[PDB]
Amino acid sequence: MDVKVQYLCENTQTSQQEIKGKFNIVNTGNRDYSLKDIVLRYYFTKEHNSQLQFICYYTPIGSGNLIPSFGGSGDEHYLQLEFKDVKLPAGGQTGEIQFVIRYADNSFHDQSNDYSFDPTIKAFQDYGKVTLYKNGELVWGTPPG
Repeated sequence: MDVKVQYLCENTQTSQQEIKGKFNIVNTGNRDYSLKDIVLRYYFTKEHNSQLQFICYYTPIGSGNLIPSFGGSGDEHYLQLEFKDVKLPAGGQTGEIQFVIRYADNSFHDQSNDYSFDPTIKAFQDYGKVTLYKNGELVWGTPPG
């Protein structure tokens, strides 16, 4: 599969109450796909026992089409995004998917520990520290060690 993810960092503050940024999924090949087959991961370390919340402020694909969860043990720890059946035509792109992560109890989080955190990227760039998997196979990026 030829698909990549672009990343944009919105909240660049090291210590804060929310991780915030944007993903853009792009189809770089000649075949049509569906987002239902794509799993996306953004890696960060969970330092508090509080329940985590994912919030999508806005997306063109529509936010009802996101299937968010959390997983791993830090930092293999991550936010995972899955998707309902949303077409990604060959050569096409989702456009922005805003993501916010907070602790339910509004605790602070240190981003300097997060594998996928890169405040130098202030506009969408191909970004390899956020991963895409298709049916369990890693097709884009590199996971943490």
